[PDB]
Amino acid sequence: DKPIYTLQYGNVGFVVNPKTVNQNARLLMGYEYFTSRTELVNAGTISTT
Amino acid sequence: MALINPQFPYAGPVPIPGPAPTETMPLLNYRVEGRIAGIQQARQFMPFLQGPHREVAEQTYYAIGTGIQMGQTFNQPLINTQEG
Repeated sequence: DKPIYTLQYGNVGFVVNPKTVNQNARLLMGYEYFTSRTELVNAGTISTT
Repeated sequence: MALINPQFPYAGPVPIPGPAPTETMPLLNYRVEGRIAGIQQARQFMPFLQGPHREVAEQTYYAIGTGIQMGQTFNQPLINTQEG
């Protein structure tokens, strides 16, 4: 309902505060987002002679 | 703004021993000519950049095209023979 879109890099973060950490401990993040780098002007047709 | 005592007045200051009069007169200190030494370099390898920065990042775009648009096989409606 409120997507994170934050215009600077580390402005919103996700926090885990662990209480017991083993040796090869890691967080496996998985994201899901919208992004847009391109614009999409209108296309071309054939018109066979 | 003192009040004069009329019963016990006093006079002006009398001479007293003095502090050897030339030893209260200073010399005028005699400056020689000077120079900011060395040949100065024209530029300096600065640790910070001298230009502006941006507070926020803005998303940039570039236009792309789509492709050659083809025809289609539509599912076509039935004939309006007064049922529709």
